[PDB]
Amino acid sequence: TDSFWEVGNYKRTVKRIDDGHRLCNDLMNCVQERAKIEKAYGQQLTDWAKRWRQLIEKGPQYGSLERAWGAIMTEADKVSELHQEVKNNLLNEDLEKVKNWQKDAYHKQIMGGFKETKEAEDGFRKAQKPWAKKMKELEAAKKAYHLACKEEKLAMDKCKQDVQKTQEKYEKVLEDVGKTTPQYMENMEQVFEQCQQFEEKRLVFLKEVLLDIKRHLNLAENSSYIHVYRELEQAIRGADAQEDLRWFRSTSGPGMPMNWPQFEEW
Amino acid sequence: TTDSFWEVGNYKRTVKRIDDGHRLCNDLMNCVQERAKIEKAYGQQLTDWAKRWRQLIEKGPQYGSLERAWGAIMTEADKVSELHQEVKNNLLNEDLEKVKNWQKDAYHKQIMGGFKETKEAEDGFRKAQKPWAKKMKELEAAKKAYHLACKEEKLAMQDKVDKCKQDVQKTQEKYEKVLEDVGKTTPQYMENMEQVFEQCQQFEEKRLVFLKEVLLDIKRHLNLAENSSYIHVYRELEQAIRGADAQEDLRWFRSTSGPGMPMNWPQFEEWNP
Ligand SMILES: [Ca+2]
Ligand SMILES: [Ca+2]
Repeated sequence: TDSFWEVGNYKRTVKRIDDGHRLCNDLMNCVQERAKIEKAYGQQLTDWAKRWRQLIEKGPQYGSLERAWGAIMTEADKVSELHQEVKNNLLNEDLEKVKNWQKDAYHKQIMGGFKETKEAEDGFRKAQKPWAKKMKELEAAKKAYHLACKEEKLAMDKCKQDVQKTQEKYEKVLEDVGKTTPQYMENMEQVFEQCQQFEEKRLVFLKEVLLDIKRHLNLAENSSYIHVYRELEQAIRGADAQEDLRWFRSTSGPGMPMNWPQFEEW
Repeated sequence: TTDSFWEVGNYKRTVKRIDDGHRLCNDLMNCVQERAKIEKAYGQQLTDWAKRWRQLIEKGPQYGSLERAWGAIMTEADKVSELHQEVKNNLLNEDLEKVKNWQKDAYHKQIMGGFKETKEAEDGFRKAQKPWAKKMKELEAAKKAYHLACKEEKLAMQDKVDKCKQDVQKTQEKYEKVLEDVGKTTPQYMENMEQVFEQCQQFEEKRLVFLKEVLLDIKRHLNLAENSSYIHVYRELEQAIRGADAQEDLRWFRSTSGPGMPMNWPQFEEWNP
């Protein structure tokens, strides 16, 4: 009853066509939303780097340790930058890739749906029509047979002569679907198969696009990411306690020059 | 010259570095807390989006491998979020705590103001400078009185100026004497001054050595590539995607929804009842 082969149930295959277009929509929003998220994190990082760069500067921390601490603000700028690159790929490549695929792939016609949906719809309607008509008729038949046996019940007459003519109409219409069935089957097989081909393009494209996206997301492949931490670490390792102590000593402590009191005149 | 450490009072700056040290801990802790809040905001956002798209994709019409491959991206988002939630965690519960506890063992607020350790040095430096604060005011005294008798000498042009050439002798003698005494006692001043400053350097060193340790701690918590983990999540994604089979997905719709579906082709059926 639910089977493809019953009248009208080819519609699921048709519905699927409409679906693909919408599914391009869904994916495009998916990416945009993702990019928004990356954008927010890069943004919040630069704001932070900017806060702290300024607070370290203005503040009493001095020396190489001021610079080491400052370096973290340098990672936050770099990382921020990588996330903005992610956002820009997501948006400029992948979304535009999908936008383009959809545009060239579905055609709004007039009205009034996509052209690729209607072609399928018309193909199925044409493949199912003789058959659908035979199927209504075969239907009408059985009951007239289901109407001439049961009839024999009370009057049991032109009764065994009306079994013998509704039974043969029925039997003959039956014989005749038997005959139209393999064409009816060949014909469905074709529209359907043209539908698989279209859907296959879309799915093949999807798989490619997902991969594009994985790549634009994978910060941890890229050398730059691995490098910002190689570089942060060595900057901190650069800081010397003893260095800043000596610096304070000579610029602010006992190491400063003094003009020791002498004799004066005038 | 006059902003020298050696001038009276200028030991202040070494005493103030001590306080600065306390506030610098506080600055670092804010810096860290603030960083952490940012990491968690990204966590939540990813988590949110993953939840959103997991449902939209499920309730949506995409089926088969490509449903799974797509949905797999939500999975990365969850794990990346997990990772940034860990960063936040290390920042907050290890690094912010580490400094906070150090700060706690290092400075000791006194009931009525200041840190025990600031006053140590204020006192060291006062006491080391007191003898020389005197001499230095005495020297000022002599230098002044001296020029008195000296300038008093020269506004004039046995004779009249007998005293003007002698009192000079009286103070110049004293100025000269004090000047000697100063010189004679400068080394005890230096050695004492230097002694205190040395307690201060030792202190700051502790802080700086610790500061460095913590910054390194923070870097390790920040570094996502400290993580075969971070790489895993991308590997696992790519696998899930390359797993997608289009022709397999089409087969499934064929038998699920199309021609390969079962069918009771019409047969004869008797009256029965
Ligand atoms: Ca500074
Ligand atoms: Ca679905």
